[PDB]
Amino acid sequence: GYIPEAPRDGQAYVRKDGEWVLLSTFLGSSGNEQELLELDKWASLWNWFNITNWLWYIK
Amino acid sequence: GYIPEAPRDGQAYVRKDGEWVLLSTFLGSSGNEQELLELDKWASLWNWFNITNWLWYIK
Amino acid sequence: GYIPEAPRDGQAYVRKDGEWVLLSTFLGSSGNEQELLELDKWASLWNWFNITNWLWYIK
Repeated sequence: GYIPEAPRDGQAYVRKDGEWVLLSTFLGSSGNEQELLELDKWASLWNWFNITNWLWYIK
Repeated sequence: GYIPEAPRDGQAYVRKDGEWVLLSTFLGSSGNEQELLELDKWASLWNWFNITNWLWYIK
Repeated sequence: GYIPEAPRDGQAYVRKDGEWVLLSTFLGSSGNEQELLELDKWASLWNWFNITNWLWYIK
């Protein structure tokens, strides 16, 4: 059929069940961004533990 | 001016080549969900391999 | 009270501000896909450093 009409608030919406649903809901954000941004956190520690990396190297 | 929407069965589709295309196809689905869910699997072994971590700690 | 129509060139767009916006922008692949595909690279070395894993195992 036809159903052209979506909200305009700068946000993004997808076509689902003849309804506008925030695409972000299909992305899986707010429930998996952890694994996406975790490496950024763990990397910090690993990146700092380099002190033992070089020391042992030039020990 | 306007284009026909897709069916209504709980699924979602995007605007591509004037046709309905499951967004999931754009997310890759299985084509990259592996690296997204791999750490969850490998973490398990690493997490259970802590037995040797504390061992050295408490000797 | 309707949607433009979106272009037809093989690309895809979502419903945003009453305009066609490449969903890919919401997937995340512009100055961050690195952290997404980095593990694939670093894994190579980690996967290769197994030489020391088995060596120490079988001495």
